[PDB]
Parts: sequence; C-alpha cells; structure tokens
Amino acid sequence: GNKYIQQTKPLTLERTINLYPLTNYTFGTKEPLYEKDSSVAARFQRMREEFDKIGMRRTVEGVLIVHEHRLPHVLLLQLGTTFFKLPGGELNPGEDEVEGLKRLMTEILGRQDGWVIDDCIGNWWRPNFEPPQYPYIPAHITKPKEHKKLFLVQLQEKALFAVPKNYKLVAAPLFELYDNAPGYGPIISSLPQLLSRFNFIYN
Amino acid sequence: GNKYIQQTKPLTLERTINLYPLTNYTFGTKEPLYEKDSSVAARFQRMREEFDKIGMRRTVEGVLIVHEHRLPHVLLLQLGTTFFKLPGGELNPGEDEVEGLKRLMTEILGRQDGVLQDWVIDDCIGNWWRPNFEPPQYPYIPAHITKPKEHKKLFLVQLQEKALFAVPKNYKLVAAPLFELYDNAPGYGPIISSLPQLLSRFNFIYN
Amino acid sequence: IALYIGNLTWWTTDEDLTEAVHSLGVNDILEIKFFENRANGQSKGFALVGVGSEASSKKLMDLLPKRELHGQNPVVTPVNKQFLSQFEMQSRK
Amino acid sequence: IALYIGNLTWWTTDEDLTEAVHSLGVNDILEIKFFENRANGQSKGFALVGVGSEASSKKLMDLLPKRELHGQNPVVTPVNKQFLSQFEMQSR
Repeated sequence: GNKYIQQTKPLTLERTINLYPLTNYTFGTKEPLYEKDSSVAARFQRMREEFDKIGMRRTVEGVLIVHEHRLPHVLLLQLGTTFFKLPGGELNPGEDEVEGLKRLMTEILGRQDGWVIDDCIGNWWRPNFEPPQYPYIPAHITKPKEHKKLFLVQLQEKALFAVPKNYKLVAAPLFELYDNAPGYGPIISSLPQLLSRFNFIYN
Repeated sequence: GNKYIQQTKPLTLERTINLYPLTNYTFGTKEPLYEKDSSVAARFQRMREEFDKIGMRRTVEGVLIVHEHRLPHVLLLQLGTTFFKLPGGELNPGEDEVEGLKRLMTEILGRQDGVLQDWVIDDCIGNWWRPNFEPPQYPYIPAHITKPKEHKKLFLVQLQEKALFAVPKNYKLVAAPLFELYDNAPGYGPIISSLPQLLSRFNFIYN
Repeated sequence: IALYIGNLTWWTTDEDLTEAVHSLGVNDILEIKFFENRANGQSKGFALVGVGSEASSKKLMDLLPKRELHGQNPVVTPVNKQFLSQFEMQSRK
Repeated sequence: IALYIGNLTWWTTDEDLTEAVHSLGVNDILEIKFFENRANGQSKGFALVGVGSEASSKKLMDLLPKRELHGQNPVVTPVNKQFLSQFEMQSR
C-alpha cells in the first residue's frame, strides 16, 4: 500500500553526521608550534595575570571525526607518547566562539596548498587556578577561571592537514578513550558518550 | 544607547533550557509498581527469549532536570538503598521512541487525578548499546558486533514551570545534583554517572 | 595571619561570604580559598581566609558567628592542623 | 560441541565469521560468544563458538586455519583451560 511521507525530525532529537574513511585524510609536516606556556606552573601564573585584565579565559577545542572498520575515531594530536590534546586554544577578548575556532583550527592545522562547525558537544569549567575542570560550575563558585567549549567539527570529504613537525596526528577509535581518563584526561575520554547521541553515517 | 537584541542561535549550537526550583514541583503517590521481571539472572533469560520473538530490545529513558542552588538535579527513581534508575523502560514493537517514552512517564509518574498531562521531549542526549546478553553497555557499538541485544536511548524531558507528579508507592524519588553523580560509576552506573557531561552542553536558566 | 571559616553550606559562595565580611568593617580580604573534593569539586564546607589586618581577625572571631549565612552559623577558628582535621571530618555527613 | 577460533582482528564481526564457515559449507553454528574487554567492549581477538554437529567440527579444526579472514589465519582449537590462556596471552 501507500506509505506516508516521514515528517521532519527536529535536529535536537536526531542529529545526523557524515563520516568518511580515515584513509581519506593525510598530513603534510609544517612549522613546529611551541606552547605559549613554558613550565607546568607558568600557565597559571599567566592565567592569574590575564584573568585580572582580561577576565575569565575562554578556551575552545574542535572534535574532528573520521571512521574505520565501522567505528568513529577522533583526531587527537600527541607529542610525547603520553600527551594528547584536541586542536583549539584561547580565544581573544570579544572574539566569537566558532569564528575563533576556525581561526585556531586553520592555525594549528590547515591547507597551505591553496571548517563546518554546527554542533556544541560540551562545556568544561575550571573553578580555580588549578588543574581540575568540571562539566559544571560548583555551587560555591561564582567566577570560574576558565570556560572550555567543545564543538563537533564536520570534516570535508577529503582533507590535507599540516601537522607541526613536533606533533603527531593520530586517530583514536572510541574504545581507546572510553573509561580511560588516565590515558587521555576527563574531557577527551568522555567523548564516546558525548558522541553517542549522533546518528553517524559511514561513507 | 539602545540595546541590541541577541538573535536566536541554531538549536544545534546552543540549546537554552529552562530549569525550575524543586519546590515548584509537587510529588504525590500511587499504586506500588513492581518490576516486570525479578531476580537478577531471570531478566537476561527473558532477553534471550524476547530477542528471538521480537528482536533487539528498545529501551527509552527520560532525564528530568530541576535546579536547586543554581545547580541542576536529575530526578531519580531510587529503590532500596543503592539502586537508582531513570524513569522509562522497554518500548512496544513498532513504536515511536518519543510517544513511547511519554507513555512510560505517564505510566511511571502519572498524576492520578486529571491525566491531561503532556511532556516536552525534544532532545536526545545519548545512546547505549548492549553487545551480548550480559551487563556491559557502551556508548557505542563495538566493531565486532552486528546484532546488539539491546539499544537504550535517552531524551532530555523538559519540565514546565510547575507540575504535579506521582510516585509508585514502592519507590522513592530523589533529585541527585550533578556532582553527586560525576565520576561516580560505582554509585550510579556507567550511564547515569555520565549525565553531568551529557548535560554540560545545555544552556541552563534557573528560575 | 589567616583563619578558617566553617559550618558553611556547600553553596555558600566566595562572593556572598565576602558580603558578610565587608559588612563588619573588614575591607582587607586577602584571597578566598575554599576547600573542595577534587573528585567533584564540591565545597567541603570550609574556606581558608586571609587578612592583612591582624585586628579584624578578632572582629571576625567574635562577630562572625551570631550572623547567619544561609541559616548556618559560621565558625571562624585560627589556622591549625587540629582545626584542619576538625573540618575535614565534618565534611563527612 | 564447542571450539575456540582466534588470531583474528578486533573488527572481525560475527556475521562475517559465519560467512567463512558457509564457505566450507557447514551452517551448524548454534551460538557465538566473543571474548572482549569488559572495560571498553573491545574484542580480545578470539571467540568460543557453539556448533551443533560433531562431524563438521572436523572441518573447522582441520580446514579454515588456511583461509585468510582479514589477513589472519584462524587458530582453531578445542575448548580447554590451557588453550584459553594462549589466546588471552595474545591480548598482551
């Protein structure tokens, strides 16, 4: 018999994201990027200083997903064999979240041989000038020192990247991250869950 | 000199969500509802059984959020001293996920008095798959799996300003703040304990 | 030169904790360190409080209790490992 | 009857395993549980497979450890506590 034409599903209920073979993606070595902070305690010395004139820090990171063997992989950058960060960084005072993100993406990676960001996946707040960050603002905290916002960066069908010589662009399959904070941290390692709502397409 | 109105953002980029004081919500009681199963192992038997007749199992669960002290609290159906669960459960073969969840909320927290009660369910917040006929559930389908045994999907359920609910006389209802649950797999389970994060993307207003 | 302030709710905020203080005549609030569970970042119920004026510390020791921050009576007590140990044990309720 | 097929990749699904024996033409497979990491659900790279025919069991034991599944030669053995250990030694 006749079937009825499905009705439009609100993006809030069903978000459909297109994934492509991780083999579509490659890197060309680029100029090595140091980190703006020098030792392990220079970053907070800098955080205090900035928070005073600038105010609360606004960090953003991009999550770029590829796929292999029918499983989502997240693009991490490692350096040593124990350090993994998502591409992103501090925003400029008064800078737009996404626009700024594109600027940082294109900055840390990006084609020198000649960014779709529509989804927010999380927020993390750092209450004090210390390590711990949480997915919420503890009730006793009124002014958190840092706000980290994470976005799903829809990757193009094919892409060339520029990995600063000192970094290694690896593709982490979900089960490597899940329940493995010791390996990747509380943010990164909480992505498998944070991604599960998406209806992924394996092209 | 005149303020510029902040235009709406895309639903996919910022979801502002309205939270209200637990006190705005009043909670009565109703007929004690025992589980459709019983005894640990027994259920898995049924699952093996149902998986044959109906196929993969389809569970839906709603996440109701209140705010107290400007800090979201997830309403949890406690049982005993250490068993919490989200309101929800199995759908009936060939059933809209959401109309089913609605049907499970009224079923599970229905205001006995006047049943003119609607739920605003418009956000899915996660999926969890059970690979084998065992406890393990992961927020994803492991590469070596074709036919999962059970699929669990969670939807943020928006409470209106005020509304009256009703608990099965055999259950207690608590409002777990986020930090109770964060990194607390032992106390609440892999799923429930990952809500703090799963909600961290919503822009919460505390009325 | 610094004290402990406890029997605070886990929602008493650095800011409002400051409101109480200023409103004694004490205007030299040197840092405002809350104690908290790393696991979940929840206020342990007591904050280490600093002050350059070693007089106002009495103006708190005596005056702060008998004020109520969210229906709880503050507990200003000089810094010490047996107060340290006093509050840490109290956060276990 | 039951065996231990292993030395296969962690993405070797169950169906595409069934399709390997359907090449030897058995079709007896009754059950197929895999061994995985509880922590993350990843495959340890070997499974206890339930079969219902004693005869075909020979075909498995004998033959498919010659087929190239995803590049691997299935390592078929009987179900023994001393066999299991060599397989979980492969996780490491």
